[PDB]
Amino acid sequence: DSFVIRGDEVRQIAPGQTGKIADYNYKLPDDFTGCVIAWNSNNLDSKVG
Amino acid sequence: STASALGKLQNVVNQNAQALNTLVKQLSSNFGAISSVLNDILSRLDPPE
Repeated sequence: DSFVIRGDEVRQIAPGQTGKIADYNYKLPDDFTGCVIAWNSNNLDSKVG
Repeated sequence: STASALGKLQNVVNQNAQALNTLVKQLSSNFGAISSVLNDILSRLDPPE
């Protein structure tokens, strides 16, 4: 699964987490198995305007 | 007139009653948790802990 999120809120991507996206946008199961990989895309996903 | 002659049967009854009493008493201990009542535990804090 892939998406784009603010840099600060990457903490919310973990099982048993509470927050804005963790409750209203994307939820992980408590016994989730797997991996999460996040990397900055300011130079490509951000515009001067 | 004289009592305390039927010591054995009274002893058996007392032992049974005491065992049951302490068994039902042991339900009011924390055991290192923060509350002895389960409903408050459920309704007070977040499921993972």
